[PDB]
Amino acid sequence: ELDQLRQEAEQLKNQIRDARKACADATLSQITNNIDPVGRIQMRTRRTLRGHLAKIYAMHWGTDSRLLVSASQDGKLIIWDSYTTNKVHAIPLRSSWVMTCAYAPSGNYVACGGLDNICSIYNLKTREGNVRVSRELAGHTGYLSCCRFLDDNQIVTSSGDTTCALWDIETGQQTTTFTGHTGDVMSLSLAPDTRLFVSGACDASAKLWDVREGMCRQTFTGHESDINAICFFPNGNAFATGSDDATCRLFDLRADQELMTYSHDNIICGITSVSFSKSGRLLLAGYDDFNCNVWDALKADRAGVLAGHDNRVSCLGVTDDGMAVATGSWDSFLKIWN
Amino acid sequence: TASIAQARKLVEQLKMEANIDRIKVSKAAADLMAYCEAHAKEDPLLTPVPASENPFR
Amino acid sequence: QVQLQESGGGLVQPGGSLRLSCAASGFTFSNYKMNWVRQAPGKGLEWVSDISQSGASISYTGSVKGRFTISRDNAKNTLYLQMNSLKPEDTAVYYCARCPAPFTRDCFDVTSTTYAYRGQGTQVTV
Amino acid sequence: DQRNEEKAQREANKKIEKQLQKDKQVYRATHRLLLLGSGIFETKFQVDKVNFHMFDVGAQRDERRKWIQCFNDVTAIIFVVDNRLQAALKLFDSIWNNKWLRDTSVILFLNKIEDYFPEFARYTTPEDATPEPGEDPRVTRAKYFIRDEFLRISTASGDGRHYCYPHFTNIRRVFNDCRDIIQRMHLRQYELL
Amino acid sequence: TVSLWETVQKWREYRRQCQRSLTEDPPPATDLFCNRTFDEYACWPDGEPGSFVNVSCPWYLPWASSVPQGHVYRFCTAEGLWLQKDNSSLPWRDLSECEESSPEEQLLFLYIIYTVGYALSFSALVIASAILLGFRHLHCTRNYIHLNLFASFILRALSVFIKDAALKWMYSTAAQQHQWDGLLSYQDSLSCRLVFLLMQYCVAANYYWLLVEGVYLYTLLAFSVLSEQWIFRLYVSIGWGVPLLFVVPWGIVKYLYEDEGCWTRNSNMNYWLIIRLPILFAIGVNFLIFVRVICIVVSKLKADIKCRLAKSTLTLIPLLGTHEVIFAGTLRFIKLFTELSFTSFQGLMVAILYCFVNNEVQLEFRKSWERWRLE
Ligand SMILES: Cc1cc(-n2nc3c(c2-n2ccn(-c4ccc5c(cnn5C)c4F)c2=O)[C@H](C)N(C(=O)c2cc4cc([C@H]5CCOC(C)(C)C5)ccc4n2[C@@]2(c4noc(=O)[nH]4)C[C@@H]2C)CC3)cc(C)c1F
Ligand SMILES: CC(C)CCC[C@@H](C)[C@H]1CC[C@H]2[C@@H]3CC=C4C[C@@H](O)CC[C@]4(C)[C@H]3CC[C@]12C
Ligand SMILES: CC(C)CCC[C@@H](C)[C@H]1CC[C@H]2[C@@H]3CC=C4C[C@@H](O)CC[C@]4(C)[C@H]3CC[C@]12C
Ligand SMILES: CC(C)CCC[C@@H](C)[C@H]1CC[C@H]2[C@@H]3CC=C4C[C@@H](O)CC[C@]4(C)[C@H]3CC[C@]12C
Ligand SMILES: CC(C)CCC[C@@H](C)[C@H]1CC[C@H]2[C@@H]3CC=C4C[C@@H](O)CC[C@]4(C)[C@H]3CC[C@]12C
Ligand SMILES: CC(C)CCC[C@@H](C)[C@H]1CC[C@H]2[C@@H]3CC=C4C[C@@H](O)CC[C@]4(C)[C@H]3CC[C@]12C
Ligand SMILES: CC(C)(C)Nc1cnc2cc(Cl)c(Cl)cc2n1
Repeated sequence: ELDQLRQEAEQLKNQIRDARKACADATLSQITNNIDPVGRIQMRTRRTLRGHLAKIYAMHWGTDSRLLVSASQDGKLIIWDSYTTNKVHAIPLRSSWVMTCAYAPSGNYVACGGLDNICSIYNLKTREGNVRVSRELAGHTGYLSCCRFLDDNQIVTSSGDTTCALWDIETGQQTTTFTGHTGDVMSLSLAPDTRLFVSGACDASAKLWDVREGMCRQTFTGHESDINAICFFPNGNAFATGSDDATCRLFDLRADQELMTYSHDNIICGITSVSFSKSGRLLLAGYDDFNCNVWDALKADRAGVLAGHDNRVSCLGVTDDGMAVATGSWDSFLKIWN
Repeated sequence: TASIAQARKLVEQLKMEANIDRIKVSKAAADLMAYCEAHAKEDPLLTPVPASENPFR
Repeated sequence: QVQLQESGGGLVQPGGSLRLSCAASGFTFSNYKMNWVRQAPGKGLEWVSDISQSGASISYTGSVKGRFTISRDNAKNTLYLQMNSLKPEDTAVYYCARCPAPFTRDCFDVTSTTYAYRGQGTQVTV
Repeated sequence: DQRNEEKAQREANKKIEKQLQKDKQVYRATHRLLLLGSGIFETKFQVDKVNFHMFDVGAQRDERRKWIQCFNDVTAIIFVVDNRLQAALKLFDSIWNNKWLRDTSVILFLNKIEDYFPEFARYTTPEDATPEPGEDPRVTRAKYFIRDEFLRISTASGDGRHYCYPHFTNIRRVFNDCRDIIQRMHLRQYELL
Repeated sequence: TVSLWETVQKWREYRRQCQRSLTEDPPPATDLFCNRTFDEYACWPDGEPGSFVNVSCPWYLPWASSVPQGHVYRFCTAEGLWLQKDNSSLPWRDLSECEESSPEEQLLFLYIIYTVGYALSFSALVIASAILLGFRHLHCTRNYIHLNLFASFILRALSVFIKDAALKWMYSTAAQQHQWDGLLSYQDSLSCRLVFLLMQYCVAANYYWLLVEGVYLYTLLAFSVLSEQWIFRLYVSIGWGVPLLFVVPWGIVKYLYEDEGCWTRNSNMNYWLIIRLPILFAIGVNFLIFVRVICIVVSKLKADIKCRLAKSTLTLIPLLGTHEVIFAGTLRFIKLFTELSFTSFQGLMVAILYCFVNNEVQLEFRKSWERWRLE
């Protein structure tokens, strides 16, 4: 039973498309046409964080909007003090090819991972000495692409084995596994309430997962290429995604489909990082064209450009209070924009 | 076989997510409108703060 | 949703002709390079032929050089693969695959781990 | 006050710079290499007092298009060829035309015919290169056809930004090719190439 | 032939000879004689009453070589005093026998040529230094050495400009006068020697920074990855400090053993070598490095070729100062013009080739223009 099962799957996909279209009587652009546009948004490089030896692929802001951690393929996990540019920690990495980094919400812990398949979590409390590798999270057969702390106890990590995993740091074992994805999962974002998270994979599909049940409740397939970045809207009911098809798309957890698309004729390069502002009105997207474009989440137009980096921008993070934006790139420098 | 087992599991999972409740797109867009408008006045990125209180000068 | 619906196949006498057409949807056909791969019984997936975005670049394997020709019609989002002089060993499940990212020249779609941007395949028996 | 903690933070930053500078010294001298043909193996070998740190991936999924983007800053990519030859040729074609690997040269190692490649009937042994002693003319023709089938892909859209160095099977050859790549990059910085 | 500098020097020796002759001249009997004195032109011994005093014309005159047989005459009255013609003005003197070459007048074309070349090089190098220090994406060891070489070329151009301006001003102040007391004060002062030492150090620093650039290129090509911070400081010390290891000793030796003419007159040919030998060694090492780099480029291309190799050679010649090996009394005319013409424009050529047409700097300029378009 393969052919008729495939036909049944296609039929239910058509039914889901019909159900989604039954709600798409009016588009986001039509209802948001009456908005006064924000306009041309200027942003200047307040601080240029220098010291990384190789390209920078991941970055994460702290909850206090002061400390941020960055990961580089040279084998370093450097923690930066944003206000004074002085580095606080320079953690050596046992694996050179780190591809993800996470900063604990309380700031007591920091994590990294990559081709090694171990998501190494380093303690920052340092009761006796300096930073130490508190726990090593082995079990993935792909490559650690993204990870975000729910708390000091549990973390959610994405890998190239097309599965995401929730880990208990104290025991080091997986709590639940998210095996729904079929392609390389490249990015995950936790909701502000940490009850749900959505992850984009290389199958052009975005799947919403529940951390408690470990079960996929919604799936979004609005993209035409592999999704490289994803981030929830600050209200927790929507999320924007970035893929190599040079288009940014916004999906709603209630409409169960794409709301609006952020694309331009002259942009033919993929998106590597997406992040919302404090209000969620501004959508900042990293691009392969050496530049970052600030998109109005409602008007779907380029409200600003962050072109200060001389190489591919790979990571992009907005402060939890929205004070400033740190932009990471392959040029081994981080730039603070506000 | 594994080929049909994976297909059956995917079909069951996509059965389960088909019957989820849905909300009109226009009302969701209005909800994002309300959130953005409410939080616009306290977004340092949409409205840049004066340098006298900006920690990044 | 990116989907590839290959059509044509079944049984064909050796040395005959058979035309393969796949219906592409869920993406802009013109901006992505697409190629054909096949999986004969007892062996893994093997690439067959590719065609550029506008059809300017065309290549084939030596096993099908001259015999097989590839073509694309950007007008109605369709890709074609005309087969001539079918050898007995040419039997395989023919899969049409898409370049993961637009405007790129590289391809990594010969993967046996169920590459996402590849159709379900139509059985071809010679 | 604020001054004491500011001075402490600046001293910590100074120590971090002191460590990072030595680590930069050891990083620049080490030439990273990617081998294809934990989730990754590392083999350290040294020739003429310069260290080469080659990477070979282990438990990785066959869709390599994403995780291979980390190897865009390596000194060179080492390609090993063991029909499997056509698959290796297309793999090399994908590596050569990769968007982020255009600046990375490839070191090619060739190993182990007529019916898989019809153009082998019209192929002729090149005159610009000489065979090893004791080699049969047919073996030389076959191996040079295999080399040239990779080279023709290498000469397509090369633009001089990166070059392919074919070899028949060494570590000394890897060192020589890396030195040649470094010299070419330095000359290109001085606009002498 | 002879300039105002050498003429003034010969005037110093003429004054010394005149003073010695007047001191050693036996006192005359019949004390009704004029008082021996020097009128800043020629030596005048005691004047016999009612008779003309005749002496040979000064040998320090630039035109003395044309008419050496002329003589200068001064008349003495019957009272035993010179013919003053009044109580205030100078005594009468007949010097019309000799009235009628300087390098600054017979080489005006070349002077303008290398002045324009040095000014253009100064402007281009200042612009290039501003570009490389402003973009901040260009900051690297290669560009640091480039900026140091640009600074050395700027110092050489400034040394040329200050020299030309000082000579012009001092000649203008020396117009239609021959007392030259300010010229005594300056030439007997240590400031002139210090300025000469500074200009020599600037020239040596420019040559050794060409040497440093060549050595850095050779190490990037022939040697493995070295320690960046230490080699950068070593190159800075070689470019700026090593010149002090021979220019300062040259100045010390000249002061201790010659001490005359503000170090202008060699007169030994040995003190010229103790500062030229480092320069010639740097030129030779630069030529060897140039040959090695050209061989490397030939090997790279051989692995059609004439155009690429020619362009590489024409780009590399200004950077390493290769013209100095072919540049290094009989028909020195053409050699001097060629050397000065290539040296003045060497800075402009280096600045153009390594900033204005360098693809990295051009790419940065296009990036900045794109940023401005986005504004
Ligand atoms: C036109 C022209 C002229 C020359 N040429 N040939 C000579 C000279 C000059 N010469 C150099 C500048 N001018 C000059 C004169 C008047 C001018 C102008 C422009 N407007 N006006 C009205 C002007 F450009 C000048 O005539 C001088 C008089 N000489 C010296 O032995 C001489 C005086 C001198 C003074 C200072 C310093 C020490 C510190 O304090 C200072 C006051 C600054 C003097 C430093 C070095 C000096 N040397 C040297 C020198 N130098 O060059 C040389 O070949 N040997 C060998 C020593 C390093 C005879 C041969 C060469 C070329 C290629 C050329 F195209
Ligand atoms: C008109 C004359 C006096 C201008 C002199 C310019 C020279 C001597 C000075 C001015 C600015 C200086 C540069 C300022 C900054 C740096 C960074 C340092 O890590 C390398 C040297 C370098 C590049 C300096 C080299 C010397 C420098 C170029
Ligand atoms: C010739 C007269 C005017 C004196 C000028 C000499 C100048 C050009 C030389 C002498 C001392 C040199 C400086 C000595 C120390 C350093 C450290 C180096 O890492 C950066 C450049 C810098 C700052 C040098 C710049 C060039 C320098 C300033
Ligand atoms: C014209 C005069 C001022 C030139 C002075 C020479 C200068 C540029 C050179 C010569 C020797 C050099 C020093 C040699 C050793 C060191 C150790 C290094 O870790 C700090 C810089 C320092 C101290 C160098 C500074 C630059 C230096 C002083
Ligand atoms: C002194 C300067 C200004 C003149 C130019 C230097 C010339 C004469 C020298 C320097 C380096 C030399 C080259 C070095 C290498 C080779 C390899 C040889 O098998 C063919 C000639 C060739 C290509 C040489 C030609 C002559 C050459 C270019
Ligand atoms: C004096 C300086 C400024 C210019 C020197 C020009 C001459 C000497 C240089 C510049 C370009 C050089 C040529 C560049 C290319 C080749 C190819 C080589 O295989 C034979 C020599 C030949 C033909 C070189 C001969 C020497 C050459 C002609
Ligand atoms: C003018 C320019 C430097 C851009 N290009 C060439 C090319 N080929 C050449 C061949 C010879 Cl033989 C000579 Cl002398 C000069 C040449 N210049």
